[PDB]
Amino acid sequence: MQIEVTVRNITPIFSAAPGSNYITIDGTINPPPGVSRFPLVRTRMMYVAADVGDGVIKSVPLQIVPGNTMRSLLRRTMLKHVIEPALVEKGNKLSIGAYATAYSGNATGNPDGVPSSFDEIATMRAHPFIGLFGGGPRMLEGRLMVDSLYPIHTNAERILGAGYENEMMSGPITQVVWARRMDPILNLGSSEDVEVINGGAVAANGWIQDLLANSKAAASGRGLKAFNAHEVVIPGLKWVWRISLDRPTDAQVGLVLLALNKMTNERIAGGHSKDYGRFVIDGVSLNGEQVWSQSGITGGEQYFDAVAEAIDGLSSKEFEQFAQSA
Amino acid sequence: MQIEVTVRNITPIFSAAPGSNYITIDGTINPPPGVSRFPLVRTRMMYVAADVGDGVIKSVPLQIVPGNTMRSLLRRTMLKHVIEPALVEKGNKLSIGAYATAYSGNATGNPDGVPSSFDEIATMRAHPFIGLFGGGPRMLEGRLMVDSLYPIHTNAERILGAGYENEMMSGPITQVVWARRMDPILNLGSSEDVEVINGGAVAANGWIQDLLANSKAAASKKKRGLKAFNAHEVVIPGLKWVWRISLDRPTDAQVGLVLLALNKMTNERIAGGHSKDYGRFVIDGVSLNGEQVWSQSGITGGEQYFDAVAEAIDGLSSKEFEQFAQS
Amino acid sequence: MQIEVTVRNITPIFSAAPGSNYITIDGTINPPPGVSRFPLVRTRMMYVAADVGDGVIKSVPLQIVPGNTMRSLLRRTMLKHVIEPALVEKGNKLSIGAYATAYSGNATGNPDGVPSSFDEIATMRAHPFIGLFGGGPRMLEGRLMVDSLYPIHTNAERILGAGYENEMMSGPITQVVWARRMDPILNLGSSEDVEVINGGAVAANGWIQDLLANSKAGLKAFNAHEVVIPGLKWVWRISLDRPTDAQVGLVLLALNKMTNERIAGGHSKDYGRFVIDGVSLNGEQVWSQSGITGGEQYFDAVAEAIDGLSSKEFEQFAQS
Amino acid sequence: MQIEVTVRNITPIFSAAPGSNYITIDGTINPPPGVSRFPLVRTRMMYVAADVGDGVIKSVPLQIVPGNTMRSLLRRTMLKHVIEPALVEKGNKLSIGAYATAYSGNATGNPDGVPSSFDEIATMRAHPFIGLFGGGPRMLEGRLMVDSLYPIHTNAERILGAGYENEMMSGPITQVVWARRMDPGLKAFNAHEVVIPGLKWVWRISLDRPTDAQVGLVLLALNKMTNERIAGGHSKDYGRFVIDGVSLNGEQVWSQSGITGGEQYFDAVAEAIDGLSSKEFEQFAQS
Amino acid sequence: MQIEVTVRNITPIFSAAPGSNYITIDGTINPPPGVSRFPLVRTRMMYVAADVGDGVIKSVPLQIVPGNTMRSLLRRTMLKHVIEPALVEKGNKLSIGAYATAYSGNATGNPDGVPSSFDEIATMRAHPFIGLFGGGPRMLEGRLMVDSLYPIHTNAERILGAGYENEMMSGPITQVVWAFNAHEVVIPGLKWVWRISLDRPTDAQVGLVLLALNKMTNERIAGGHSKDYGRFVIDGVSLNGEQVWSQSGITGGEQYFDAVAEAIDGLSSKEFEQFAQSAK
Amino acid sequence: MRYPSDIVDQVLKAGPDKGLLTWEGVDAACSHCSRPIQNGDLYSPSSVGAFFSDTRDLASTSRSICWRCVVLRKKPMLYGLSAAVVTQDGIYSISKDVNKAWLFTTPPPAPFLVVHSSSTMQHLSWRTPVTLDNRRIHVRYGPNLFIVRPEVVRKALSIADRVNEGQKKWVTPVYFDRKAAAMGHGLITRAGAEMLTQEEQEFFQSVTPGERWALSYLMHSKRPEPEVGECITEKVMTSLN
Amino acid sequence: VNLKVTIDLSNPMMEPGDLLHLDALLGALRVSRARAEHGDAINPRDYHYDLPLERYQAPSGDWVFKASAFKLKRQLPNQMWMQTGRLSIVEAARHRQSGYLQLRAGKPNPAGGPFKTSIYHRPIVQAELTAFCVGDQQGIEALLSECRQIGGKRGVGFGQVAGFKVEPVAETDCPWSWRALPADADPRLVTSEHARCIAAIRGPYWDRTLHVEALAPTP
RNA sequence: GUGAACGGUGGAGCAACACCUGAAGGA
Ligand SMILES: [Zn+2]
Repeated sequence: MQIEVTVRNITPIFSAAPGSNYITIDGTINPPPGVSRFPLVRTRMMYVAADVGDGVIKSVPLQIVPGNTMRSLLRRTMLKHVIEPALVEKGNKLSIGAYATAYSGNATGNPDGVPSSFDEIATMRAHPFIGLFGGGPRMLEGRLMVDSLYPIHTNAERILGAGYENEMMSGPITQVVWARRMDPILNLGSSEDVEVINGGAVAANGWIQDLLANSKAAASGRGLKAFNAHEVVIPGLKWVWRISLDRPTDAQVGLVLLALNKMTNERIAGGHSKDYGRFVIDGVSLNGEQVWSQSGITGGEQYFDAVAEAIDGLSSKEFEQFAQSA
Repeated sequence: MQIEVTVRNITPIFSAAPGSNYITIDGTINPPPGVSRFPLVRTRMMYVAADVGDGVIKSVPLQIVPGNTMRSLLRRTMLKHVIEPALVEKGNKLSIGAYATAYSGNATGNPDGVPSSFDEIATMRAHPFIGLFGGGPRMLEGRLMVDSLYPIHTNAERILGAGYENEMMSGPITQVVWARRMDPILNLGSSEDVEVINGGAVAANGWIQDLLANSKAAASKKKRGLKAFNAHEVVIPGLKWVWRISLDRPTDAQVGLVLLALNKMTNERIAGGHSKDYGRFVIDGVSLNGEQVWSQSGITGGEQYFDAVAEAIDGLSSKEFEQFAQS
Repeated sequence: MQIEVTVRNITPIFSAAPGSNYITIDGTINPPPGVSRFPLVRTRMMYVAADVGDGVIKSVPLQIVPGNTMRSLLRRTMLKHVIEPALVEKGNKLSIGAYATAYSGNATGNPDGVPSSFDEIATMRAHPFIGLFGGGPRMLEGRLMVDSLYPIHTNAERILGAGYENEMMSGPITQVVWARRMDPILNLGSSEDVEVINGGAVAANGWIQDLLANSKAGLKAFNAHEVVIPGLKWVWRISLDRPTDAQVGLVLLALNKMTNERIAGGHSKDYGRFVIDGVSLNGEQVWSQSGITGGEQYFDAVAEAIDGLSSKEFEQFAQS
Repeated sequence: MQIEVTVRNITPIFSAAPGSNYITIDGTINPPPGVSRFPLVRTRMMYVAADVGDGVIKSVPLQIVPGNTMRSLLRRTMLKHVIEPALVEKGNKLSIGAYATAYSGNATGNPDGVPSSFDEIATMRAHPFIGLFGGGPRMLEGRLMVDSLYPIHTNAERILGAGYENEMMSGPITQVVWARRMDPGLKAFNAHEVVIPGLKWVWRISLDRPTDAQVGLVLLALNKMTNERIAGGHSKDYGRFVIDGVSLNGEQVWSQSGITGGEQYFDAVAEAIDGLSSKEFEQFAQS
Repeated sequence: MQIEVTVRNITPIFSAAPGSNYITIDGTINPPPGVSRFPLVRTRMMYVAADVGDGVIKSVPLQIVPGNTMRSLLRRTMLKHVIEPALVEKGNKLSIGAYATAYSGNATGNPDGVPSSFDEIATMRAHPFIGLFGGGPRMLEGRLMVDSLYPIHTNAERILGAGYENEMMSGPITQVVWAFNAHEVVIPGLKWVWRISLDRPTDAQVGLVLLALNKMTNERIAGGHSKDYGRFVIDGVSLNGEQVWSQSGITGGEQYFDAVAEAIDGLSSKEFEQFAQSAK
Repeated sequence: MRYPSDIVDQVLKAGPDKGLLTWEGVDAACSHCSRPIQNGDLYSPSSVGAFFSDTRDLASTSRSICWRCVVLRKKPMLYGLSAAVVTQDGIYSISKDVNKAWLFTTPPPAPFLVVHSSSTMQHLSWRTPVTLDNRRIHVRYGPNLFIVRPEVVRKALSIADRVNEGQKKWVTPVYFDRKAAAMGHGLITRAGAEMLTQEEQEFFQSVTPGERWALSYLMHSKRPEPEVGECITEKVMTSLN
Repeated sequence: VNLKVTIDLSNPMMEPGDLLHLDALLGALRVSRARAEHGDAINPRDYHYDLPLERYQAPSGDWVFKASAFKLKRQLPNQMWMQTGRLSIVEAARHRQSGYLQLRAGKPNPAGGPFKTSIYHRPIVQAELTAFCVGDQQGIEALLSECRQIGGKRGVGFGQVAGFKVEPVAETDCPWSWRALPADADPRLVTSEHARCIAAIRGPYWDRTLHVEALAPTP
């Protein structure tokens, strides 16, 4: 089906990468041993083949959001706001296993050797929701494919050929930030502010003596006051996202359009406390033709009617029969 | 006949390799026992000979796509985009044995070997589709020859003799991608979140208690859970590959069929990892017997081949497949 | 639940960015070696994508106030101005560990990776204050999302949504300020002065001898710092996900007396002084010259909520 | 608690500014280098956003006296005429290190890393003199908040949000003055820029949870400080000023004789002075 | 300590100001058109905030004599009329460096960056003359503040309004003279006010100031001595707000006079040599 | 035994089944054993089940199975010959490691048949050639047909023992797989590279897969001494009949 | 002429489980060229013996070609290659629901059938190949120039040949007895490597109906 | 008539929760 959606972030994007790195105070990453270093957390990165210079082509690092995360976010968006309201409005409810299978795509993580029937497969792959995301026991395949989120950068020239020959950026994209998390007690110096503490001055002095005891022991668990850093992506960038479906039902593409139309007020990857991942959708293209406007989708009338009809007929027997094993 | 297709991938390529591999949290792979490790799945890699800068040969690994996968994908594209629409339009319906023979090339029709005659052998080898892939209970020889997908890399210098002095990749072309499976129940945070389960808080609390009991059982037995952490190796996206096809004394109809299959081949996915949209690619060039025929809108040229394939596709019937499967 | 706060500052704003920097007599910063080089500190800075040429977007600097700093400021204003009176007047006293978990996320250096039953999660999430800040031993999620403080500058056109095309300012919005420190003993200049301190003139001469010895083989100092000029507009964005009315009321209550506090950095010279100009709540301005007009439902809900507050939830939250 | 001191200058005022600039004999803004250039010492300047044109806000310059200078003047006057009499009549004898700690903040660099205890922190925060400024080897926080002295000018309207709607100067408030030390260094022709006299400036001071004794001592200090020079130029006798008005927590108290009110603060600081021991400063600055 | 002395001029006062200004046959000053331009020399000037328009504050010009020249005049008259005859009597010659140090502050152009001992500062700040005017190689700070000479004019009300509500003149106080080198001067018969301050002074220093003020009337203020500009007379000297002036001199504050008599009785040239010496 | 099916004629005792047919005209070969069916011989038309998938191993397309081939196809002894060696004196089991060591180090001096099963139940007996010399053994292991020379195995084992002399713990110079499916099959470990000359490496590289598969069973630390296999012919006879 | 042929191949090829004979490759090439010449409907066995090679004669018939089996020189260690086969359940499901596939069974039978999945592994080597033969040179060089691949699994693309060379060698340096020979072969040709086995000495070596007792060495 | 010829390693699953760089310096 090949829907292409271009978005823009208005807060920094952060997606932790497994491992450990250290940064010196001035800002070199992975300094040689013998110099002071602080723990660092780096954002997700992929290597993409690109032309450095004129003709010589090397692998260059790029900043992207994993497609697993984006697919899971799309699922939760389309499921929390549409399936749950239209489901609980009736007396229909799911089992615990049905809920787990609907959300995580599986119930317990154990496949079943016994296969399923052809009619069951053909019926489940035509469901508005189950057909989009396969899984569960006796794993099936859905007809939704989700790609990663690529910023429109010169390093990604070979990934995307035409349509973006301009408004392509270059240069550094990430920035490092720091945090301390100080100890409140050491900030306490006034008696009228310690009346809440049980014991007051005696308890405070006991804790301070505990701190000196800890410091004496360590030089021979961890201090509240520290200093750490992590790296994020600068705001204001333009990202492109591509989603594909093979031979889809009109209800399925309608549901995808609904999820896109209500994609707002969402956090992409992480940094929820610090408000990372806020974004604004500013472009949607359906098979090459723009179908987005400042008010909304304002298109896909046949898809919208089909998805409305499908959700009106939605029920909870299919989810229970799909999630159940043996 | 020699067809060379030069393509460029947009998304990482992932072809599962059958082996047991473990990786640590950091970059180092295959750690010695004594440190925390996680299972890993790597792409298909082949050791090849290298002669660069000197005369002594060195053994070097190279990531490739197996030719069997490419042949099967080409067969599936040819069937789905050409054979099935025409057979449905005519109204002809295939039997189970004919379907299995056409799609899998298996001999699971008449299990015993099928004796044939040179007249019928020649007729089926002249068929636009059956003669291309052969197979069946008769095990007819195939007129179509498919090579593996070779990236344009320095390690691949032995496979390609010349004409690629440029666009040669160097250094590693693979990277490890991680994935964790979470637990949707642990993310519940309010009664409105649990208003969809059979029972409210009690069932979720019982799920917690069962999970914690299993956790204690695991922590006692060694001294299931949804959450997990694994990694898998993929080929970096964006690079260029070359593919070689040949035919042994082919008719024009088969060549036109191959050309049409390529024209619809741009739609398909190279390899596994459908959910992550891996295997996506575009065609950058098609050379027919050393002549460039690929263009912006498709294959400009080869008119006799197109008329021959149109004449052939205007006359397919299922009875040929049936009589080929059953003899 | 979106809150947009438009503020103005009356004094220089100084947030100390980590890193060593050097300054000469002129405006060049981090000079080539050999020039008169003195230590410097600069304001916190973030890189943003901007249309400097209006045809090409690139990364340009902009001075901001970190989101974590203002999150801590909001939490401290909420706690020390509301929670403490409610606990003291009800006779409820709080332990040290729960106090630390209130002030800080945890009472210990290393968190414990053990889950909690769903009923506990729901109860602690329904809490008015603990709901907003999820810092605890089990790493509970919070209901509050806080953003960094942004000036209204053309560098951040792509960040601000719309309607700011008129009041947006340009040009550099930062300055360098110099300061020096001198030794009092060198400025005695009178006999009675030296005799007032112990030892007298001989003591002053001995201290000068010690200073000479130190110079041959120390309170004089000279250094600068970079601050943001006063009198410009700043914007703050806060959001809440599915909150109860009590939590919104508590946020508004903390905001109603927010103007009194000082933004972090430069306490001794009164730097963090600011005046709140407007408060928009989902697109409706609800700020008056003395406080919030409207939203009485949240006010009544939080007024009910503060009644019946107990410390039992804190000790049942922060234990192990 | 906002203390507002409205002052005026009898003599032109001038503050030394870091850096060196050159100037021609008459004006000549942006001249070619090497044309009658003479060294110039520039007064301290601070940028501020101003509504120069309708809908546009520009960073314009202005002339101020920095807050650190006035905080140091406060401390010096206060330690000169208040605590010193109590030290001389009672018979106290501060140490050299304690004296340096009292006058210029920290006694020495490289402070002791280890903290001491809450008890002595509380005592020093409750001290009339130590609490207001703090310092010491333990980086003790202060209670005072000093703002720089801002002239009442149309540019600073965005700083003077409320009040002072009149007597807002409009024209330039500075002037370049020439001086030659001829032979009666020696024989030097120089220039210097100085603020014109006879214009109103405002001083803002604040405190957090202040005790009555500390407020009373600060109020004694302003009266003692009326006879002092805010900026350098003792040879030129530059900075003579007269305190016009004092507003305490937004309400006016100043009169011709002096402050009119706060006798409770005055008597509280008076009894706080009694019983003052040199031991406080001795232990406070000891590590 | 806060001495305020009013003076009257009997001849025009001239204090040339650096710069370039033009006049056109006395008609106008600095015309936009370059027609009939002639060079003009202006007297020293001082902008002061004043009340004009009955409610608004503006900057207006005011003709003054700079405080640097007044401080130098005080130094020179005190050094010539008092210190010099007492020093030269009974021997006590000065070295050339000490002479230059006493007349112009430093003796050279480069000051040594070293500090000075506490005893030297204590003894120098107590000297009747060295303690008054500081300076020297190590840049000692004196305890004498000299303001500039202001006319008692309605423009200077925000500077000296409280003291003189009446007896304030108004209007221009400047006249342009052709002799073709044209310059502007302050008209004679005008009343000026001069403010001098000292911080923590001994009685000898105040006595020396009063002695210098007695003999100052025969000197000249700025001006061109060839054109006999700058003559003045002294009246109305007030010490700490109290009137201590008579037609025959001060006649008041006898303790200062006794102290200065004793101090200048025992002055010696050793202190001058010690102060002027540079320990580079 | 010229043809494999001869086993059921000689090693065990059986006769033609009841219900078979008679052949006339030009002779044809058994589609399994590839032995000609002459006039008057007992044969059955090919009627294998739908689970049959060894069409690639069929020797002829005559769709006729001789009675000996039919007896070979019987299920009851399919699991009785999962791992066996058949000689003129009967059948023996090679499932035990010591039996494999005996077969591959001191083989019997008579023509035999060596069958090893890689699954629970599959047809192996009728598609393995019968060996006539003891120097070149034919072994059928699943879909693989291996040729094993016992002298090469003995030489490799002697080299391994020689290189393992002087060490406190036994270490295998080369890694081999019993399943014979891993990518590390037939690859020399780092220790073997360090303590063997290049000639040893070339010799180890140039062995046919049968040698590697046979060595995988015995070229390990717990060295099994050769031991004669267990005679199980009577159990097979009583199970079939 | 007693000449020798050497072949180098760029692509790694399948490792043969039995001896690969030069005359077999030449016969395959001859059959291919006969098909190219006399049309497609041609009996393979009428032309495969027409080769430019001499024939040895055993005392009782059993003539074999002089060409010997190929010898391998390994350049890389052997590597296992895995392949598998299966039929897609989903596409069959869609076709059966649409009526394009006539099937009545409810689900695939676990005991076997068309939908069973299979997996197999085979060795792979990259080497230098050498052979000795007696016969004319020009025909041999033409036939070899016609060839493009060597080994098994040619449809997948294994064993692409890079080049070949044919050169005359001395009579004492052309051992062609390293081959499959009849049981009654002269003992002079038979060496210690030869062993008695059931194998094919001529024609299609994969036809089990023509296998006879003979003497052959292990590959 | 290369111990040839026939055979797709595939489906499913979020890396993240909580954290203030600041205390004191010019006539
Ligand atoms: Zn048979």
